[PDB]
Amino acid sequence: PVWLLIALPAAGATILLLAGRRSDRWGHLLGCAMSLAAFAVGTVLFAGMLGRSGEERAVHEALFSWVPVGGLQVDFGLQLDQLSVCFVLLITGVGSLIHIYSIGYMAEDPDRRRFFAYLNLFLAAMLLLVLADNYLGLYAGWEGVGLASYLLIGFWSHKPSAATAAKKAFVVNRVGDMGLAIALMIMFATIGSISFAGVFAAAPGLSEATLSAIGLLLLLGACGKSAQVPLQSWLGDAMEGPTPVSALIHAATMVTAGVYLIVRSGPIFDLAPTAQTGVVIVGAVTLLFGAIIGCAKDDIKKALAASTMSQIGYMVLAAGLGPAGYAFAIMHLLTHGFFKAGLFLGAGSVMHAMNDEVNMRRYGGLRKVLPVTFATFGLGYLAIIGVPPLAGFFSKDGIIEAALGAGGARGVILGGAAILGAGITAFYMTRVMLMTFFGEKRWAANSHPHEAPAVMTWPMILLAVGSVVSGGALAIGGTLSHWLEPVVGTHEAHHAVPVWVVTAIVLAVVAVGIAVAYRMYARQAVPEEVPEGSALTVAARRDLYGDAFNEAVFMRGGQTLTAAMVTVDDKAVDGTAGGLAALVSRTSDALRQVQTGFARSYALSMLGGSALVVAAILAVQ
Amino acid sequence: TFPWLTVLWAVPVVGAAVVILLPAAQQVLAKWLALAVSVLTLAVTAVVAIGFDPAAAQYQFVESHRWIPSFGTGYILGVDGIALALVVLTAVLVPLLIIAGWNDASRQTGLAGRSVQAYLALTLAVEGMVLMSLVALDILLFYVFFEAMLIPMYFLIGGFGGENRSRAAVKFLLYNLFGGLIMLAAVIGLYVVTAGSDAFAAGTFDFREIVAAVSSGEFAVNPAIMNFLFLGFMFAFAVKAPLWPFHRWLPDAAVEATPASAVLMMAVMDKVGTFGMLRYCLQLFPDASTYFRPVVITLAAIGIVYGAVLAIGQTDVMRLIAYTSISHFGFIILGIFVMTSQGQSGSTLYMINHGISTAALFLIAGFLVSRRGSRLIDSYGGVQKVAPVLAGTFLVAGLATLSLPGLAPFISEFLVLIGTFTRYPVVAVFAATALVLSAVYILWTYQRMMTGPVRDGIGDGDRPVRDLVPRELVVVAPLLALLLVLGIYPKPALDVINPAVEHTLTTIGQTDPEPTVP
Ligand SMILES: CCCCCCCCCCC(=O)OC[C@H](COP(=O)(O)O[C@H]1[C@H](O[C@H]2O[C@H](CO)[C@@H](O)[C@H](O)[C@@H]2O)[C@H](O)[C@@H](O)[C@H](O)[C@@H]1O[C@@H]1O[C@H](COC(=O)CCCCCCCCCC)[C@@H](O)[C@H](O)[C@@H]1O)OC(=O)CCCCCCC
Repeated sequence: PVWLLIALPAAGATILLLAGRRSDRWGHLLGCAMSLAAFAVGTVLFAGMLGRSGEERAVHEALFSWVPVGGLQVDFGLQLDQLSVCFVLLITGVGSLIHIYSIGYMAEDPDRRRFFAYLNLFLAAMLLLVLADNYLGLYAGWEGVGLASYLLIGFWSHKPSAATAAKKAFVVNRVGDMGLAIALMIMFATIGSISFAGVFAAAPGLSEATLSAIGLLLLLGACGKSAQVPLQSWLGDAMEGPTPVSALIHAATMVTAGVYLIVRSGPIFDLAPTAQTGVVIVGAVTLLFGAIIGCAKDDIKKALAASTMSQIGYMVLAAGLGPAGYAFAIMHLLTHGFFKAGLFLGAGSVMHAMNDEVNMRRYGGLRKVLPVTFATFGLGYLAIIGVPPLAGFFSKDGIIEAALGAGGARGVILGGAAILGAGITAFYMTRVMLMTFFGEKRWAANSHPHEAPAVMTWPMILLAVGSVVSGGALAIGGTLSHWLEPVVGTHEAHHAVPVWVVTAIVLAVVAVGIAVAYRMYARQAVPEEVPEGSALTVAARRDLYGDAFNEAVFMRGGQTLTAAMVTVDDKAVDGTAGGLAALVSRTSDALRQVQTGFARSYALSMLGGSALVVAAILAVQ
Repeated sequence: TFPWLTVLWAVPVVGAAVVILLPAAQQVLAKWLALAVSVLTLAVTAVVAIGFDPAAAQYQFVESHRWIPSFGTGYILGVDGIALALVVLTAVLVPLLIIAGWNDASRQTGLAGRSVQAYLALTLAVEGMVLMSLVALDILLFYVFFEAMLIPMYFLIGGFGGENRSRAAVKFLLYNLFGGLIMLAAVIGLYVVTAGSDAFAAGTFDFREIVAAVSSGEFAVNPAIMNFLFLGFMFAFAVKAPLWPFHRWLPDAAVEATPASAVLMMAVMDKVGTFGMLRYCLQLFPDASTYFRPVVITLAAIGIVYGAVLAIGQTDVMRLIAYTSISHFGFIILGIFVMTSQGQSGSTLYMINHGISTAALFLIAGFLVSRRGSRLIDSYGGVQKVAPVLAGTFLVAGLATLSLPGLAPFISEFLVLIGTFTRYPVVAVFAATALVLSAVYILWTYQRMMTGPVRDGIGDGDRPVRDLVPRELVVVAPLLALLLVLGIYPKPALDVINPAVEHTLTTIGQTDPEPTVP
């Protein structure tokens, strides 16, 4: 049954958490086994769907009624459709490879069992995300992926940076979660259904305003997950966690969650031209800003984070292209899950060889010291750059072709931004690749490397292969589109300008960026001290000041609100009751003074009791 | 015909009577006997729930006897879906709180050696009186027990607590009793109104008859009198279940009282406020509730955000959890007073989930506070290293109070938020921000405590933070188990609650608004 795909890893994680330290010796084996079982199950189901050609290819379980309250009647259903199967395969394969790599990577660390527990929980969460056929289960998987990202990012709790990064990531993801919750509330209040089937069937009757609101809030949720502006700030800091966590989050499951949300809600976006405009704007902004950030990132992890942000921005732009770019967006998302995952595995190998060195400017010449890891990183590098043999090249060409076909000034601006993103990506990817594999040794202390064990090698080699394979395997003949056609809308091939000229321009800009990078470091050197590029470079090392924008407007303002409300509580709410108490006490003292103890004073009060006489006499009038 | 409901509430009180009457030397036997009485009450609850048919009539296990005809009140019990849910909550919690406060009364002196017995008997009396309130279908009987249960907890706070126990106990009792006395004014006004109307044979307190009369329209009364009586009920239920302005007492008491007693106050007793709001305020005063619905909705949402913010600003663990519970009470009241089937059902399930979640989170924090005798958040750090299981359970509890779907509370908050959107979308968004605020005050707290380098005296010295003991494991495991189960499969509890919510919404002339699309 389809639900097994969700059931397997979660149950695994459950044991990995319920068994405790008693499983420290063998837990990793169970975690990797459960991930591999999920991959096998997904492949089997995909084969079954291939057998059920045409219609009826999509699985749909509808296990049980989940929250049958009033008119909600949300059932805990599942839909492994032609779109969902792609994400299932990507997540399972990349996560299994990352688990296998983490075996060696986390071998020396205690709680390796706990780490694999968290990874299996993450895989379960992402699978539930992509497999739910209604937005309630999608939200469940959404928040589950958020929690898993928190837990894994926070691994190595002794590091305050790890804890802070986990907190920031989860809180930004929670802002995204609030956005998605408002989206669901609108969907229910306007349709009364939360299922994909019902929502997408009622969508045509929805007004442009309701659709715009829903699409905008879903795009906000994606920005949360996929780390688009203004919630893009959390991508960089998360790298304080283990390299495999970054790999899984950025390449396959966590980062791609927003792209998946946009693709699945595609019926909403296509029906919300304003929502599509917002999605495109967010994609362009994220792509450009992340590329500029990567232009300065000196830490391998930080540079990879910027690269992931830029790639996710490209995917968001393509998806906001609507049916035109859904197919290319998903194809690039998968090719990315391959090549960026391989890049992260290679970076982890470099760090493990560099005694946990993070700074790219603190090492080099590794291509002559880590040949297999260097080769895997280089394959993922040729993929992300976009060489014609590379997978990423085909996907990026498709995205840019859709952008160009977008027409008008809007399509031209989008295409130019995408081209500039390609150029900047090439520039900083070149800087990184030269800085580690090429260049002077630049070793620190012992820095005595070695090719990571076979357990690490095999996943990295497979990710490199999937970077060389795929992209072409999904773009040649439009097989990916013909697969997504039944469930993902296809409008037409605009053919505004020949694909040849677009591809030539892409290659030219990639080469121009590569040459700029070479003149920067190939002819020049990799200085140990801060290169000090000044201006944007400075602003670029501070993530375009983006964190400060949060720290200034929100953190400072949030603390202002907190202190203000604390004052209100202690002084207004408590103060009113205290003032009433003080009034009662003062009045009690004043009255008690009336008992002077002189019997003649008491008698005077009693004689003034002629108040009674006068009142009774006046009661006649 | 068996007095299932009567025995349900009688057993805790009789058990308290036996316990307090034990010889001081039988302290261990007293603990065990109190736990046994709690478990017996839970078994009674189990049979009552199993025999209860949510597809059947609104009120079941109805027991009726004449108690005080002169006041028009009779000993009438009957459990509906909502009352059944809260009864199950109280019953499942009370034994766990007992095994949580196992040693809470050890370091007390005096009481002729009965401090342990007094603690346990007070806990049992609170449990039984809360049960009597829940299953009472007589307005005056319910008010009796609702007001009286303040006294056992007033003692439980004052004795068996920190230095400010006297002050916090006084503030708690006075706030709550002032509310209860305002509700007494309202109760007497209701009696006068019923006596003044031809719908009843005489001044009546029978809740079912009054509800039937107000629904049938025969009991037609001036909207002004109804407004004032509704306000009288509302003030007491708001101070009990803390609606934003009136919450002020709860932080101090929850801080000062021992963790088991604080949880008994928040998770169980404060719920009775919202319960009353759901049973009486809406079903006695539908027109007044509707008229005041916007203002109370505003107060509840402001309470949500305000409690979240204050919890963020709290340096004290216990104060933070208390304000978190206040925000959750804002959620519950919002969901109850939106008069939407989604809303009311979600707020009932939210009473359940918040009870369990706050119990777990607050008891875990109480264990942590016991390990090192400081309630200040800054006093901790890197506890996750020394006590991995404590940190794991604390994180799970926080996630629960954080409304994460993998756990129960989300299913309810979601339902409430959804409900609020169909009638007050602005308020719904205003409350939804609490999803972010919860992440803030939960994860920041966990970061400050469990993560980072181990603080001084944390893993060493005379005040180390040792991991959870087996007894704490017994306390904690069932709570997280229920959270998981209700998050994954709320279907049984929702199926029980929905018939009662539908009955209530039919009673007050309200219905879930139709979807925008035709
Ligand atoms: C609709 C509502 C939207 C509102 C969302 C925002 C909510 C809260 C804002 C702040 C926050 O969201 O959270 C930061 C602190 C935690 O402060 P911290 O102390 O935990 O971490 C510090 C760190 O110090 C720790 O970290 C180091 C290293 O580990 C250790 O050496 C130290 O010892 C110590 O441990 C370090 O030293 C300090 O310089 C830093 O301030 C560290 O925080 C920093 O916060 C900044 C802001 O964050 C955010 O994401 C903002 C989220 C905004 C999301 C919306 C974006 C636009 C959306 C448009 C639709 C970032 O630049 C980094 O997040 C960085 O991390 O919360 C608080 O104060 C809350 C106080 C009141 C909040 C009330 C809100 C109403």
